[PDB]
Parts: sequence; structure tokens; C-alpha cells
Amino acid sequence: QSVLTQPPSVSGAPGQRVTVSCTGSSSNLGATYEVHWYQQFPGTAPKLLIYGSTNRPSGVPERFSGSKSGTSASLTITGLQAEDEADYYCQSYDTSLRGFYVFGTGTKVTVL
Amino acid sequence: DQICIGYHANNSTEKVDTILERNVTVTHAKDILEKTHNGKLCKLNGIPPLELGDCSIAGWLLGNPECDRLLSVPEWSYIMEKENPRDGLCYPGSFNDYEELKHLLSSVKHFEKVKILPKDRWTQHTTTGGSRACAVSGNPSFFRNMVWLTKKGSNYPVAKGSYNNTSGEQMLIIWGVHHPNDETEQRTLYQNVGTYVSVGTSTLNKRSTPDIATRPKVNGQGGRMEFSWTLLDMWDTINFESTGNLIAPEYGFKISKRGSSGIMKTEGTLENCETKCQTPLGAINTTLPFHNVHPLTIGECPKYVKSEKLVLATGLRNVPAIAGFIEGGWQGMVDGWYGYHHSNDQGSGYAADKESTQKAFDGITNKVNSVIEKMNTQFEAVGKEFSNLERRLENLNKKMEDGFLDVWTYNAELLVLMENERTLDFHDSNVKNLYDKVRMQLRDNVKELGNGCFEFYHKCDDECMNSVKNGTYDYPKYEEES
Amino acid sequence: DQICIGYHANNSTEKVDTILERNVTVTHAKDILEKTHNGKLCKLNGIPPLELGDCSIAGWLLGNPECDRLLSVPEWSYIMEKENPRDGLCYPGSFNDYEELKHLLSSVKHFEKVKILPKDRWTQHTTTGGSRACAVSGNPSFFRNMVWLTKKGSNYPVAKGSYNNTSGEQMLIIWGVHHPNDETEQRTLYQNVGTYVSVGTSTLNKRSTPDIATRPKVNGQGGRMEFSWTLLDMWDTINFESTGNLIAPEYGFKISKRGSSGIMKTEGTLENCETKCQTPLGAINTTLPFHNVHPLTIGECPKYVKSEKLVLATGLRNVPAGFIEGGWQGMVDGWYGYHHSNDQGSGYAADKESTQKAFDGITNKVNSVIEKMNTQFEAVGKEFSNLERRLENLNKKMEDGFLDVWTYNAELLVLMENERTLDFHDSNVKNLYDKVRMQLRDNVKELGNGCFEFYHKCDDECMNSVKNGTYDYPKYEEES
Amino acid sequence: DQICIGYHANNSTEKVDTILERNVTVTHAKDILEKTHNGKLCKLNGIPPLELGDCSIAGWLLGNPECDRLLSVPEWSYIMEKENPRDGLCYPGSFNDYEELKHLLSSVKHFEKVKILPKDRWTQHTTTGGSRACAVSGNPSFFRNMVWLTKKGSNYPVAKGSYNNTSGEQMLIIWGVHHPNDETEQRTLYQNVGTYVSVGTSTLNKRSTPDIATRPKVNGQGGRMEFSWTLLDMWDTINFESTGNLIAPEYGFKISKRGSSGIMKTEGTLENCETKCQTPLGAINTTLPFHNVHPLTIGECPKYVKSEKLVLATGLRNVPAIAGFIEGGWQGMVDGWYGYHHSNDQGSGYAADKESTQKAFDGITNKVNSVIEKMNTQFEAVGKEFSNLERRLENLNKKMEDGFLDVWTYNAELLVLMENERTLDFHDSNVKNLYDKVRMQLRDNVKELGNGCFEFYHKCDDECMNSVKNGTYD
Amino acid sequence: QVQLVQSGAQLRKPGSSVTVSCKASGDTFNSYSIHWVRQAPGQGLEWMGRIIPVFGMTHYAQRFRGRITVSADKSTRTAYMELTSLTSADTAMYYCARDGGDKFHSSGHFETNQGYFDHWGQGALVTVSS
Ligand SMILES: *[C@@H]1O[C@H](CO)[C@@H](O[C@@H]2O[C@H](CO)[C@@H](O)[C@H](O)[C@H]2NC(C)=O)[C@H](O)[C@H]1NC(C)=O
Ligand SMILES: *[C@@H]1O[C@H](CO)[C@@H](O[C@@H]2O[C@H](CO)[C@@H](O)[C@H](O)[C@H]2NC(C)=O)[C@H](O)[C@H]1NC(C)=O
Ligand SMILES: *[C@@H]1O[C@H](CO)[C@@H](O[C@@H]2O[C@H](CO)[C@@H](O)[C@H](O)[C@H]2NC(C)=O)[C@H](O)[C@H]1NC(C)=O
Ligand SMILES: *[C@@H]1O[C@H](CO)[C@@H](O)[C@H](O)[C@H]1NC(C)=O
Ligand SMILES: *[C@@H]1O[C@H](CO)[C@@H](O)[C@H](O)[C@H]1NC(C)=O
Ligand SMILES: *[C@@H]1O[C@H](CO)[C@@H](O)[C@H](O)[C@H]1NC(C)=O
Ligand SMILES: *[C@@H]1O[C@H](CO)[C@@H](O)[C@H](O)[C@H]1NC(C)=O
Ligand SMILES: *[C@@H]1O[C@H](CO)[C@@H](O)[C@H](O)[C@H]1NC(C)=O
Ligand SMILES: *[C@@H]1O[C@H](CO)[C@@H](O)[C@H](O)[C@H]1NC(C)=O
Ligand SMILES: *[C@@H]1O[C@H](CO)[C@@H](O)[C@H](O)[C@H]1NC(C)=O
Ligand SMILES: *[C@@H]1O[C@H](CO)[C@@H](O)[C@H](O)[C@H]1NC(C)=O
Ligand SMILES: *[C@@H]1O[C@H](CO)[C@@H](O)[C@H](O)[C@H]1NC(C)=O
Ligand SMILES: *[C@@H]1O[C@H](CO)[C@@H](O)[C@H](O)[C@H]1NC(C)=O
Ligand SMILES: *[C@@H]1O[C@H](CO)[C@@H](O)[C@H](O)[C@H]1NC(C)=O
Ligand SMILES: *[C@@H]1O[C@H](CO)[C@@H](O)[C@H](O)[C@H]1NC(C)=O
Repeated sequence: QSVLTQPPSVSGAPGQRVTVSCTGSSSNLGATYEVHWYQQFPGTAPKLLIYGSTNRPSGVPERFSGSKSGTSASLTITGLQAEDEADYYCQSYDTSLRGFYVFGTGTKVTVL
Repeated sequence: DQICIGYHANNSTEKVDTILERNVTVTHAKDILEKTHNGKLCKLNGIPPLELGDCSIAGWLLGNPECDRLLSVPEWSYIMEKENPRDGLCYPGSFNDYEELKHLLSSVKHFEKVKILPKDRWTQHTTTGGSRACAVSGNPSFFRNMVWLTKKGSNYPVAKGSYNNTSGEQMLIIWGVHHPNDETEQRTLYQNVGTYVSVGTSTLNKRSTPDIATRPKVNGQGGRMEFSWTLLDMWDTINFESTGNLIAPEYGFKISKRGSSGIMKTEGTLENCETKCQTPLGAINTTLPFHNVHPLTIGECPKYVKSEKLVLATGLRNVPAIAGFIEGGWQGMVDGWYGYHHSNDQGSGYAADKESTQKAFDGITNKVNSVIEKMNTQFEAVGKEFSNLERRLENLNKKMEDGFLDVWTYNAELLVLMENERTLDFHDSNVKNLYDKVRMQLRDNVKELGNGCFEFYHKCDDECMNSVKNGTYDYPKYEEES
Repeated sequence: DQICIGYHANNSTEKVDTILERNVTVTHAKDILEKTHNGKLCKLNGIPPLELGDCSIAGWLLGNPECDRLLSVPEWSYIMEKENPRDGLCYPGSFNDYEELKHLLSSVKHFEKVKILPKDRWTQHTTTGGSRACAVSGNPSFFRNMVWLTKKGSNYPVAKGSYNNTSGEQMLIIWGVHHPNDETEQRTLYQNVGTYVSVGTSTLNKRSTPDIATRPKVNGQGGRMEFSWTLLDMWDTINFESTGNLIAPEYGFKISKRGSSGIMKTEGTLENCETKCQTPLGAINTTLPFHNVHPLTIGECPKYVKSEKLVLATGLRNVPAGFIEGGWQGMVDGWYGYHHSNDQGSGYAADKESTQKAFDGITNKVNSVIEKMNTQFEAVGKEFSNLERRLENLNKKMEDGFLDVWTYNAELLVLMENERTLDFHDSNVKNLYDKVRMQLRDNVKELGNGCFEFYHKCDDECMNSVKNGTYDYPKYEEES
Repeated sequence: DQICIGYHANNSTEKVDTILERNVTVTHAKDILEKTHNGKLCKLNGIPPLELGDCSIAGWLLGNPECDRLLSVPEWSYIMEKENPRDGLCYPGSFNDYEELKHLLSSVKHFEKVKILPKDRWTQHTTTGGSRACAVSGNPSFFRNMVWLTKKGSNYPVAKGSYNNTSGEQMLIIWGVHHPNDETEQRTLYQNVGTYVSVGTSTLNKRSTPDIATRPKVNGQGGRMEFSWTLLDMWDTINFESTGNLIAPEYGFKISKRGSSGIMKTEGTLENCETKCQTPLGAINTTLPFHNVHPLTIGECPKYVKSEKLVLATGLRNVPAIAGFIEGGWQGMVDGWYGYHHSNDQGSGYAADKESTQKAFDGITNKVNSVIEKMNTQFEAVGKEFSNLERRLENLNKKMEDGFLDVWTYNAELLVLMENERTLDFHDSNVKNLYDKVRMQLRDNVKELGNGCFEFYHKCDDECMNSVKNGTYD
Repeated sequence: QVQLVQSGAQLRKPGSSVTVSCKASGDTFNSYSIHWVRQAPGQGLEWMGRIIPVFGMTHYAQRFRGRITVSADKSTRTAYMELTSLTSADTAMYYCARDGGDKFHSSGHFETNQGYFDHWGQGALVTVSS
């Protein structure tokens, strides 16, 4: 139901590479489904950051890039900026329990 | 004293028809037409049928989601299919050479399903597609044995794959083409519009493009899928290529038995019984050469004829001591068909010529075998299906079958009527011949009384009578005759 | 005096063949093969045929301008068509599944013509085109049941239309595609060049494009029209879409009767007569089980056989003392009988018991032979295209095969039965002689010529007791 | 002194079955089933077959490089073809309506090959191509009766041509389409890529495009050629047009005889012999109404039945001076079937009853002729081929043929058994009838001894006896 | 962008129900579906269910079967969610989202379920208390 496991938090200094992992299973990250990522600032609705596991929406910086393999996935933020302090979430479709979308546990990104 | 020559008569109400006369009661007869069936669908040769229930053949082989219980079927003896099944193509469409495929299955008792193109090989395409039309418990889906390949992200790379049949036997492969209801649909699903699907083997060479057009909705959808099939021979390779609109097989079906079977249309279910001959109305356990149960049967069955009865007389006309054959038939002589009845000073008696009866008996049993053993039976599936554009072939097939049925029905009836006449005349000649055999042996030592009896002009005791009833007699003396 | 036993003879010249002997004159016989037809084409079951005359089926259904008299579609019992008709497709072309359509019509007795797509609905297209090939009295024209849609002004908007079959019964829809012999023609008729015609129903999914090519001219035109057809089931919808080259139907044909009929090929016309069995050579008014008039018939007909004569003997061998020496010609009241000479005078009387039993045996024999033949309504024929010769030949082989089986069986049954019939009669008279001999015993001497001479006076009352077998005359039973 | 009446007996071991009894020795019988063939393939009606040997029909008509001995073709009586021939389409491909073409050839005895489109007319195209698949002795080549038209220089002009069918009779024309296995190939052979081939006659309207795709290699090539054919009606014109991928005919085949023939499958060759009926196992020289040699015969043949023995009894049941008729037949009588002993004090012996034997004899020969002359024979080509997608038609054809065979086999066996029963009863009733003819004359003046012999109170001189033999006794 | 306008916050008692709705800028006529997502304070996102107004189809997360109803009325272009058997745990903010992945068509149906939310509503806070 909350299958996509993410690290509670990640961190790094401005200019460093920070990555967020997403681990799923055979029912939802596996089974060919793609993973989407969202960026959320406190008090605001989340917005799409990455989709199709690799693409970014217009308006999203080149600094954000997705990657996927097997039943695991990740989000890479390069060139970490002072403003990149947000919760990030992964999403995919889970075929169990007659089907549902699953969001991950979320990761908080801290800029040092 | 006297001896008389006579025919056995009986308490039979059995009636036989002949060319010259009808309702001839006879002492014995044999019915050679089977009129009874079990009312049950049985296991032919002890092996149960494939019970499709509401699944059509296309539904079964494509993997209609409602045919999930038919995804590992064991060896069948025959295929049992309902007329107008529901679980056919859940996604509206058509199947090419469908009747020809159903015909192929009359030679198949078992298939091994082989995963020739695993759905996870298509790493550049979306393979999770489905629709409400094939939904299970409200959850959209698709045929279990096929992959609907659509765009990944925004791209549809040429889709390719192949399979080299090293499975050990000729394999059945089914695939199809999606024909959208619009251009917007074509772009949404495949990106590319000027698409094609290309398939080939060492013998098959096909290329097809989708037809995008407005169509009436079926099962809620305007679009349609076409399915095609081929048999991939042993050691041959099938190659698929597509720029869109391809429904790829995931599985092929190896033909594992290649024995003789057939497809029966019936609305029933399998019962716990066995048979050597199964008709749609139930099984037939019989030894007779003909039956009148149903025109279409599967198994090795008696010939079907359009008649109510085929009865061979085997016995004598049943016409119920003192008087001989001319008057009628002795109820008393129950030890044969032809015989003597006689009296003297020792005892009244009754007797049967064993020599005459045995020869007549064997003549009749050979007659029956000459009729029934001349019928040639064989396994036959007796049935073909035709498309709605093949009326001139369906009617031709029907005419052929009706034609042969009229010929065999006619021959069976005329042979029975001609033989029954000869049988009854045969028996009549045998008793008359017995009378003459005896008359000639006795010569002038007896008086013919005019009713099939010889009165003696000399005392003739049991020893004298027995010898006469055996072919031995000579008394040139005692001319009481004067 | 003597009583003689024998059989009637007659002034007949009727000859019957058997297995053992040929040309055997018999006193009576029945011909079971029908050889004569009326020479007229009749109204089967009182309903006349559709008389196409010089029109083909395609001409009729498409509306060839020379087939205008057929536009009313009267009810028919059968369709009468000439072989190699003149008025077919006035605009040269082809018709797909044409043989299959002709076959469909063997089950149709009437159509209702329904205006499914009125030509004035095509408000964006020209509906007034035509050509010299279909011209009427010199004026270019086209098929009456179709609309040739061409460009209006300088444009050809996508042409669309449809129909929900609410007519109440399955409908026949015919439409087609024009194939120009140039690109100049494609442009002057439709403007658009990369055109298509798309048609579909819940079962039909067909799309095609025109093939522009140089072709030999037919009826003055190097172009061709391709016609196709479908049956639109009830409540189904047919959708037409085109960017050019569409010949839309204006009318569909509702099948209104769906009874059994057939198409007969003949060069004649309907005569004012009625039948139950119609052949191309004329109607067969009859009751016999077989006929030899023509292999192809429409109706419930006797079985056709390849034979000239099927005759069942029903009487006695006609062989004009007695019995041994030939049955008397004079006996007029039966088949087997007696002479009765006595002192009041001789005369001839039939043995009614013997004759009646023999008589009924023979009538049952005839009925067993003829009543075992089945009849049914059958049109016995199919059309095949020139690319279906293997199938046409298969059909021919089948029909010839069944004909040989039935011809053979009819002839052998007749020959075997005639042999039995004649033996039957000879046995019946011999049995009569013996029935009588056994009763008379020693009161009469056999003269070896079929007569019994009495040793005692036997007058007319005595002869009557002899005939029914109820007597005993011990008076002077002694021979000497 | 006495006249015994009897019938002929013999040293025959010939056995005939009937409905009531089996293995019944008879004095005479006729075998009506032909069981022996020559073992040789002969010239039917004196005209030899076309011996394709290893060539298929397509190989022959297209001009497979190895079927170069079939470029002559004298008139044939039948076509002899091996099953599963080696030389077919040297360039892998398929032939449309092939079974239908082979069917057409069942009515053809000779073709005249006509050069309708000489290969040197396409001056704008290369007409000298070929491939390793059809190579002759290592040299790339192609079908001999066709022209592979490829690009000349750097262009492929539209190819056009036609023929008028002024040859005098309906002509067979074959043409085809090349399907490349790549686009590289499409460009290096034809220059143009979006190509088509268009063929038309007054009845034929076909246009097709090549399909470029990867296929498994056959004979070293991943490419395929398709062949199609038509019949060009007399005085009609065939028009060809192409932008590429056209294999044009150079020759058409005029159908010159249009008589009845057929195609036989056999692995043998023609022998120096002649026949009127030929089956794959050899010629069937015969006159009998039925045969059991092989189901498929070409010619005018006896009917084929699934039976081993069909024998009509024609003679007496063979059941070998003081006895006859009742006790057994006479092996001492040799001049007829029925007769008299005539024993007196001047002599004794045997004499046939010529009136009785002759009537019986003619009845039997008429019977045999009714059985054998009522069979309807005709020339047949006996067979059809079907494609692998026509199994429902192939099976229909098979069922039809098997059905008729069962009907005729059954009728042949039942007619023989019923007739043999009748034959023997006929022959026996004739003896009894003779006995009665004699007892009715000689009413008294003769004592009957119950063994078929009549003893005379009136002594009989040979002229007497004679008088009994004839109808002049008293 | 695509505007999706969500209704405001509400206070409800346990044992009652919650109604949240969003007006879409033509998404009830065009073919993108509307989904509901929940987020408890301090927690991540939870999918609750969806509607496709084009076909009248719905689908719900297992946790709310029998508790969540989703409906829409394209004439006002508004999607609605109703929750019942409300408890004190249902204090999450609710969001509507537009599925920019699976595009639907009339006279047909097709899902791959590989979509994503390209446009989100503002978030309606629901508080549940005594
Ligand atoms: C499909 O697999 C079979 C079995 O491995 C291949 O057949 C063998 O292939 C080798 C060459 O790799 C040949 O020497 C053998 O003669 C083949 N064996 C048989 C039994 O045919 C076959 O070639 C493969 N198909 C393709 C076209 O790659
Ligand atoms: C064609 O017309 C028929 C009859 O009016 C339509 O069939 C009826 O349609 C209504 C509305 O969908 C249904 O309530 C009825 O149950 C249908 N009845 C019958 C007789 O089937 C049919 O839907 C129309 N088809 C189209 C696409 O226009
Ligand atoms: C092809 O040649 C034939 C034969 O010359 C042409 O057919 C004949 O044409 C002449 C002139 O019109 C007629 O008089 C004959 O009656 C035609 N037929 C016969 C019986 O020969 C034919 O017209 C030519 N092809 C074309 C282009 O039509
Ligand atoms: C006929 O007689 C037999 C033997 O006597 C007896 O078994 C049978 O039941 C009787 N049947 C009838 C119909 O009377
Ligand atoms: C008895 O005879 C009549 C006339 O011959 C016949 O119709 C009937 O069928 C016969 N008996 C029965 C019960 O069938
Ligand atoms: C078949 O018939 C026999 C004889 O009536 C019977 O004993 C047997 O139970 C029947 N069933 C089978 C198919 O064994
Ligand atoms: C049978 O025949 C023999 C003569 O061969 C005779 O001895 C005997 O009495 C007869 N017996 C019987 C049982 O009829
Ligand atoms: C035979 O005689 C009958 C006597 O009534 C007569 O009617 C019939 O016409 C005659 N036929 C011939 C051939 O003379
Ligand atoms: C029967 O009569 C016809 C006509 O006279 C004759 O041709 C035929 O030879 C006759 N049949 C025989 C065999 O006597
Ligand atoms: C058809 O046959 C019947 C009976 O023979 C007869 O009454 C009728 O007139 C015949 N019809 C015609 C039109 O001749
Ligand atoms: C039988 O024949 C006698 C002669 O004595 C006669 O009186 C009587 O009427 C006949 N009865 C019948 C017709 O059976
Ligand atoms: C039977 O007799 C015939 C005539 O003499 C003779 O040709 C034949 O060889 C004989 N056969 C046997 C086996 O005795
Ligand atoms: C006839 O005799 C042969 C040889 O002895 C035997 O094989 C055959 O079965 C016999 N036929 C019958 C049915 O008696
Ligand atoms: C058939 O056989 C005989 C045997 O002598 C022979 O003379 C004749 O030539 C053969 N006929 C044919 C057509 O081969
Ligand atoms: C018997 O009749 C035949 C035929 O006329 C004759 O040749 C023969 O001499 C006759 N014999 C006697 C003496 O009756």
C-alpha cells in the first residue's frame, strides 16, 4: 500500500550531487510500470518534477533527472541549490489489491 | 398309423414387412436399427472432452479473461462447444480463417502452451495496456495470451521479435492488428500514423496496415482488432515487425497429439459415463449396423438412416399332431423349426427334423451376417463450419451429406424388404421339400391324405417311424392297399 | 368330364425386360418413368417468375437504364434469366461475390426497395453525373439505384452518410468504387487524388482505394467500376465515408419473403400455365417417381435418371388342355382360374381367392418401389466464377455421381423385380394346381396337360364344390 | 427299362459365396473384379505423358534453369510429376492460385510457346539480372521464360508494354512481383522505392506493391517472388505497367488442344508400352466392370471398389445308371447341364437335354450382361489439389470420393451375393422342372423310384426313350 | 497550465461525512481523468481513487472501499468526493489531480495506468474533531 520505500532524508552542500532512492517491488516498480517524481514545498500542493521515470515538465531545471532499473529507481539533483529544500516523492502503479497508485514514503532534502 | 410334416408356431406378435405383404407376424426377428441413446455426454474412449462452456475457440486461444479456467486444459477426446458462446472476442474484432482453424482442431487432442515472446522483452514499449471491454471484476484488462504494444513515453520504436520453433512440433501462433476509430486515437496509442504490421515465416508473407475509420460501437468500443494465425513448422522462424497497431503473441501452442477428434455443438455438460460413440443427444452403446439417433456423431458409430425400423425376419410366418404344414403351424414342436408329428400303437409324440432345422438355421444366421457385416464403419467427426460468404460451399457440403443419407436409407430399407420376402419363402420351401423327401422315400407304402400327412398301409411302430424321420425306410410288402 | 386349371392371356404387346430374359410380352405393366413435359415455362405454385429477359442480376439490382421495367420488383416464384444476358453493367466493371449474391437470391421471392440515402442529401457534392456508356436515347446517364458523387464547384468535401436498418428485416446494400484510367480523370471528377472509400457495419470493415491505370476499353470506356455488397442486419448501422470515387447506393433492398426458390437459365418467356415442377424445357405435370426430362429443375420433382425406360411388369407372362400349354386368352374375370367341363356345359371362371391375393401382392410391390422415393424442394444448381474451377468441377462430379447411383439402382430394382414378378405368377398357378390335386386325390386322373379328369360323374354343383375345396365323392371312387 | 434325370458334375474347385452359404463349389464361375496391373507407366491412347520428373508445374512454366529440357514439350496424354519435386521456384517465393492452375492443365494436352514480349524491347531497363539461387553451374541466372527488370544507369522509367492475343486461341500469361528484404535492396535494384506493378485485361484489374521486410532465408535469399497468372481471352489485350519490382513474362502459352487429360503423382518413368487405363501402379489391361488396383486412375477405367473378390456363379452347384438329381450330379455327362440316362437292353449312357440347357444357358449369360453392362464408365482425371488453407475443401472432396466408393463397393458385393443365390436356385429348380415334365408325360406306365429314375412297365426301344427325351411320348 | 479549482476546508465530527469537490477547466469533457490524493499533516501522499467522467468509470484504493464515493457532473465540470464513516484520523488535506498520462477517447477505452499528475488542486484541509 506504501510499497515504494524512500530514505527519510538526504542532504548535501550547495553544489553537491544529492540523490533520492525509491525501492519498489514486482507488483509496482517492476511489472514494467514507470515511476514519477513530485516536489513539495510546505503548505503547497506537490508539483510534477519528473515523469516517465526520466522526463521533466517544462519549467523544471536540467539539474533534475530520473533513472530506473529493475524494481528500483532514483532521482538525481545535481548542482544542489539553496532553494532545493522540499519533500520529494516517487509514484507508480501497483497491480495488487485490484489496482491502486502508490506513492512512496517521501524523502526530505536538506541543503547544508 | 401315420406321420405328418410341420412347421413350429409360436406366441409371437413380432411383425415384419416385405415387398409383397405387410404385418407378417413371424416367430423370430432381428431389429438392426438402434433407436436408444443415454441422454448423456460421456468420455469418448474414456478421455473427457474439452468443455468450453460459454468460451468460443477464439476466446480460448486468445485468452479471453473470462476463460481463465481454460489456460492449462489437459488432453481432450472431443471439443464440446455451446452454440452462440459469449466469451469470444472481449475486444470487438474478427478472426481470419477462423473456420479453417476450427477445422484444424478436429485433429488436435492436446496443446502445450509455450512462452515464445515473453511480454517483458518489449523494453521500449508499453505492455500494460488494456480496456474496460476485457475487464475482470471492473478492472480493465486484455487477452491473457497477448501483448498490446503502445507508445512508451512519446515514442514507438520499430517493434521487433522472433521465434525459432525448437519446441519439438509444429506450433500455432495467433497475432493481430488494431484498427482505431480515429486519427487522434492512432496518435494517442502509437504516435506514428502511417503504420504497418509485418509478419513472416518461410511460407507466410504478410503486411497489413490499419484502417482508421468510424465504426458502430461493439462492447462499448468503436475500434476493432483482427486476428490471424499460422502454423510455424518445425525449425522455422517467425519474424514480427511493427511501427504500430501490433498485438503480439506472448504464447504459441505446440500441437502435442495430432490424433482424430472433432467439435460437437451442445448445450450440455459432461456426465460421469463412458462411450465408443457420442452424439449431441447423448452416447450410443450398441452392436447394430444402423441407428436413427442424430445425423452428426463423433466416434466410430453405426450408419445413420432416416427410418423408423429395419427388421429382418429370421423366423417363420407365425401361423397358429393330426394336420401337417398345409393347415398351419404346431404350437407343440418347440425343439426346432421343421419336423414330424406322428402316431402309432406306442405313442402320440412330436419331433423336430434336426437336419432340416440346422441347415435352415445356418442359412438364416449367414443371411443376417451378410447384411450387417457389410457396413463399413470408421471414425468420423461428421461436421464442418463455414463463413457467411461461403453459402455456396456450405450448401454443397449439405447436399453431399443429404445425398448419401438418402442413398443409404433407401438401400437399407429395400434390402430389408427384399430379404424378408426371401426369408419367409425360404422357410416355406424348406417344409415343402421335407414333405417331398419323405414322400419319395415312402413311395406307395403310404396314402397321402392331402393335408401334409402320410397314412401307412402297414403297421409302423416307433422304430419304423424313427427311421422314416431319419432317411431310412423300405417295405415292399403288406399290400393292404389291394 | 375334366376340370382344367390355368391363367388368363390377352391381346397385349407390352414388353418388359428382366434379369434373365429381354423383351418379354406381359399382359399388364406400369411405366414408372416420366418422359413428357409441357414445353412451356409456367407459374410455379401459381406465382409467376421474375422475367429478367435480357437483364442480368447485377443489371436489375444496380438499375441498368435498359432494365427500367424491373424497378417495380413484382413477387416471383423463381427467377428466369437468359444465359449470357445483354444488360449487365452498362458502365464496365466487376461485381464482387457475384455468384454468392446470385446464390442468396435462390432464397428470395420478393424485395422491398428502400430509399436509404436519398440523393438530394448530398448537398455538398454533384449527384448529376453519368456517362455515354449508360446513355438513354443518346443522353449520358447512370444506374438508377446509385449516386455517382463527384466534385461540386472545385471541391470534394469528405462525403459521409449512414443508415440504421430499421426497415424491419435484413437488407441488401450494394455500392461501389470508381477506377479512372488516368490522373487527369481522377482530378477532373474528384479533385482529391489520394482518395479512399471506407464502409463498415458491426461485421464489415472494408477500406479501398481506386487503382488508376490504362485498361482496354469496354463499351467505349477505359475506366472501371467495382461493385460490392453486404447484408446489413437488423438495427445495425452502415457507415459510408469517402474522399472520392464513391458510388453511393440510393436504395437498399429489404428481403421480404426468404422462401425457397431458384434461378433458371432459359431463353424463353412465361406462358399462361401452372405447375408443381418446372424444368428449363417446360413443366412436368405428373405422378411417377422418376423422370428423364432434364437434370436441372425447380420444384418438388420426380428423381432424374439417365434411362429411357423403367417398366414394372404387373401382369402375367402373356402366352396366348391348359396352363402347361398356355393360359386361355378368354378368361376375363381374373388371373388364375378354371375350365369346369361337365354335362350341363363348360365355361370359364376365375379363382378369386388366388387372383386377389396375387393382385394385392403386386400392388404392394409397386408401391414399395415408388413410395420409397423421397422428394423435396430443390433448385439443384450453383453459379461459380472462373477462378473456382476446382469447386465447380467438384460440384459437377458430385451431381453426376449421385445420378449414376440412382440410375443404376432404378434399373436394377426394376429388372430384379420383374424377374420376381413373373416367377411369382408362375408359382401361384402351380400352387393352385396342387391345391386342387391334393383335394381330388384318387377321384381324378392327371392328364399331364394341366387338367384333372373325373372318374365319377361331376356336374356343375360338384365343380363348384371343387373350386372352393369343400367335397368328398366316394361313389365309384374306384378307378375300375 | 429306365430313364434317370440328373445334372452335370465336374472336377471344379472354384468356390463362390452366396447370402445363405459361404464357400460353395460350383462347376463354372466368372470373376468380375480386375486385380492385376502391368507395373508400368504406359502411353495412354498411344500418346506419351509429359515427364516432368523432378520439375514442378511452376518450375516448368516459369523456366526453372534445371527444367530446360521442358522447353520443347510434345503433345502429352497425361502429366507425370514426382510428389514433392525438387525443381520448383529456384528463387524462393510463392505462386498464387497454383492449385487452380494445375487444375487448368488437366484439360490441356499441348501448349504453343509464344514470345509475346521479347526481352529486348525494354531498352530503358536492365534485362540481364539474375541471382545465385537460380544459378547454372555457378553462374547467377533466372527463370528462362521471364525478364527481371531492374534499374538502368541511375533511373527506372515506367516500364510499359502490351500484347493483343491474335495467336488464335486463349493464352496463359504468368508475371510476378519481387519483394526485397531491405530498402537497401529496393534502391540498388530499382532506384524508385514507392513502387507498384499494374496489370490489366478486359476482366483483370490488379495492382500491387512490394512488401519490404525481413524473412528467413530460403535457398540463401531473404527475398521472395510472387507469381500470378491469367488467361487472356482471344482478341483481348493485356497491359503491363511498372515503376519497379516487375518480373515480366517474355513468353505466353497458347492452349492448343483443350482435350481431357490429368496429372498423375508417381515416382516412376515412362516405359515402352501402351494402354487405355493407367493408374500410378501401372496400366490396367482389362474388360471387367470392377477393379481393385488403385483409387486414382486416369483414362476410361472399370469402377474401383474396396473388395478382394467378386465372383458370379454361372454354373451348377458342383456336387459330384441307377441314380441322379436327388443323390448328386453326373460326372459322366459332358454335353450340357441337364439330361437323361436312357438305360435299356440296347444300351445306356448320357444325353443332354438341349432344350433345357440352352434356355438356362442364355438366361445366365443375359444375367451376367445385366450385371456388367449396367456400369457407367467415362474418362476421368480423378483428382484435385488443395492449398494448406483449404483443408475444409480437401476433406469435403475426400469424403465425397470415399462416400461414393462405399456405395459402389457395397452394391457390388450385395449384388453378387444376391445373384449367386438366385443362380443356384435357378439351376436347381430347372432339374426339378425337367423331372416333372417327364413324369407328366409317362403318367402311369412309369414307376418312380425316388432317386430321380423312372422305370417303365412298357418296355422302351431307343426310339421310345427318344420319344421321352422329346415331347412325343405315349 | 490547467486550472483545477478546489473547494475550501471544512470541520466535521467523527461519525459523519466529508464532501470535497474540484472544478476542472474542461477535464470533464476532454479526456484526462480526475484523481483524489490525501496527505495527513507531516505525512506523505496517499492515493484514494479516481473518476473518468468521459466513461463514468471509477476506481478506489483498497483502504476506502465502501467509504469513498467519487462522482462527477460534466455540466458544471465538477468532480466530487464523498467520504463516510468519518473518523478522527481523517484530518488530512485532500487534493484533486489531473492525470496527464492516460488520455482517453470517446467511442473507445484504453488505460495503461502509467500516468502521472501534471496538475494539482490547492488542497482542502479537513479537520475532524469532537
Ligand atoms: C533453429 O534452431 C535449430 C536447432 O538449433 C537450428 O537447426 C540447426 O542449425 C544448425 C546451424 O546452426 C544446422 O547445422 C543444423 O542442421 C540444424 N538442425 C536442424 C535439426 O535443422 C535452426 O537452424 C535454427 N533456425 C535458424 C534459421 O536460425
Ligand atoms: C437503431 O434503431 C434502433 C431502434 O430504434 C435502436 O435500438 C434501440 O435503441 C434504444 C436506445 O439505445 C434502446 O433503448 C432499445 O433497446 C433498442 N431496441 C432495439 C430494437 O434494439 C438502435 O440503438 C439504433 N442504432 C443506432 C446506433 O442508431
Ligand atoms: C487487336 O487486334 C485485333 C485483331 O486485329 C483487333 O480486333 C479486331 O479489330 C478489327 C478492326 O476493328 C475488327 O474488324 C475485328 O472484328 C476485331 N476482331 C477480330 C475478330 O479480329 C483488336 O481491336 C485490336 N486491339 C485493340 C487495341 O482493340
Ligand atoms: C410365450 O411363450 C413362452 C414360452 O412358453 C413364454 O416364456 C412367454 O412369456 C410367452 N409370451 C407371451 C407373449 O405369451
Ligand atoms: C398393419 O397394416 C397396415 C396396412 O398394411 C399398416 O398401415 C400398419 O402400419 C400395419 N401395422 C402397424 C401397427 O404398423
Ligand atoms: C455397454 O453395453 C453392455 C451390454 O449392454 C453393458 O454391459 C455395458 O455396461 C455398457 N457400457 C459400456 C460402454 O461399458
Ligand atoms: C438314424 O439312421 C440310422 C441309419 O443310418 C438308423 O440306424 C437309426 O435308427 C436312425 N436313428 C434315429 C435317431 O433317427
Ligand atoms: C383387347 O381387347 C379388349 C376387349 O375389351 C379391347 O378393349 C382392347 O382395345 C383390345 N386391344 C387390342 C390391342 O386389340
Ligand atoms: C429387344 O427389342 C429391341 C427392338 O427390337 C431389339 O433392338 C433388342 O435386340 C431386343 N433385345 C433382345 C436382346 O432380344
Ligand atoms: C396437372 O395434373 C393434374 C392431374 O393430372 C391435372 O388435373 C391438371 O390439369 C394438370 N395441370 C395442367 C395445367 O395441365
Ligand atoms: C362353395 O361351393 C359350393 C358348391 O357345392 C357352393 O354351393 C357354395 O356357394 C360355395 N361357397 C363359397 C362361395 O365359398
Ligand atoms: C479337370 O478336367 C478338365 C477336362 O479334362 C481338365 O482340363 C483339367 O485339367 C482337370 N483338372 C483337374 C484338377 O482334374
Ligand atoms: C472358406 O474357406 C477358406 C479356406 O479354408 C477360409 O479361409 C474361409 O474363411 C472360408 N469361408 C467361410 C466363411 O467359411
Ligand atoms: C491385353 O492383353 C492381351 C493378352 O494377350 C494382349 O494381346 C493385348 O495387347 C493387351 N491389350 C493392351 C491394350 O495392351
Ligand atoms: C424326338 O424329337 C426329335 C426332334 O424332332 C427328333 O429328332 C427325334 O428323332 C425324336 N425321337 C423320337 C423317336 O421320338
